[PDB]
Amino acid sequence: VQPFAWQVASLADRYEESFDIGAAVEPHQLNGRQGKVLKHHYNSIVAENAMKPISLQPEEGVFTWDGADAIVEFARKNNMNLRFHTLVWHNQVPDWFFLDEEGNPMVEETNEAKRQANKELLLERLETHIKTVVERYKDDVTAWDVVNEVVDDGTPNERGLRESVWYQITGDEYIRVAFETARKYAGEDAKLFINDYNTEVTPKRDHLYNLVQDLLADGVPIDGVGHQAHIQIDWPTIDEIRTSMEMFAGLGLDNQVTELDVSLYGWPPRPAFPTYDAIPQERFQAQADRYNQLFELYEELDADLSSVTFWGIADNHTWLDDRAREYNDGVGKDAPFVFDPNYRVKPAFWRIID
Ligand SMILES: [Mg+2]
Ligand code: NA
Repeated sequence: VQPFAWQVASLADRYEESFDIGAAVEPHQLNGRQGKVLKHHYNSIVAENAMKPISLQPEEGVFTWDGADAIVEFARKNNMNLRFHTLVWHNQVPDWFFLDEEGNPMVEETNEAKRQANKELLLERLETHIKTVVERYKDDVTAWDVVNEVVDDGTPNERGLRESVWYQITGDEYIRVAFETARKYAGEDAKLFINDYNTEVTPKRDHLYNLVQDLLADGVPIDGVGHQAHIQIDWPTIDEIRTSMEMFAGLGLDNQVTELDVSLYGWPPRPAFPTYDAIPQERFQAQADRYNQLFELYEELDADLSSVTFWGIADNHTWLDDRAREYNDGVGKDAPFVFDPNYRVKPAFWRIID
């Protein structure tokens, strides 16, 4: 039986010369056993859901700040840094954004002059949203996910841009405007990130690289790349992760690991173990080895890596469970962290604290 997280060495203290150690949180997790773990180990947090666009402006002019504010207050109370996730995404984003003045979806418009008017209207809505949120949180936020997941996994166009509703209506302009507007209101010292998953694998990595270089060439203010790092035990390789970070560092950009979890399964995540107890020890040991290697790499690259955030706290709450259940007939349990569901340490904890 392993000791509780609050009886072992602080991970934030361990990594204080190298990078922040962060966790994704929900407002209901800032008390009790999760609050205890968070205060002991982490010096950074991010909102899992409460700061996404639909969570902040669910209808036009109506802002819902309470969940977000609760997360900011916790960060402030405990001297934590704060990532803002996220100003722009194609999911968890309110429908009203993309309706024209008559109330119909902008993608349905065919008349060229009305499409141009719709584009202008959407970019204006984007600016007001960004302005309002940034004005509220600029003094608390230490890194912004300005845009999230705007690069595609395939090659639908030559630039590899995701053809979401944002792209369909504005092309790449929404990305430009998001960074320009964030810089404008948050000030020159705000750290502006483009965040994405599979930043380690081609062709996506190269599309992202090319995007960043294009935008930099046009003077668009991008300070860093967010590597979601939703990874597996054997995939991606240590070298693929290294090469990605080194590429972006080479452009003068900061790297952050933003949503790290180490799944016990492949993609798709099957076969999955039906419960936490059914998970065999080898999986935790294999995961410990993986975590060791990751964090040695992270330390090696610490001149170009400022923060490492896990997409959760302990194994009792992870979006990876939803995924497991989805490909295993409604039953499955993943275990991605260094703390187990009872907040006791796992083998991976020892292997990254040493
Ligand atoms: Mg180690
Ligand atoms: Na660093």
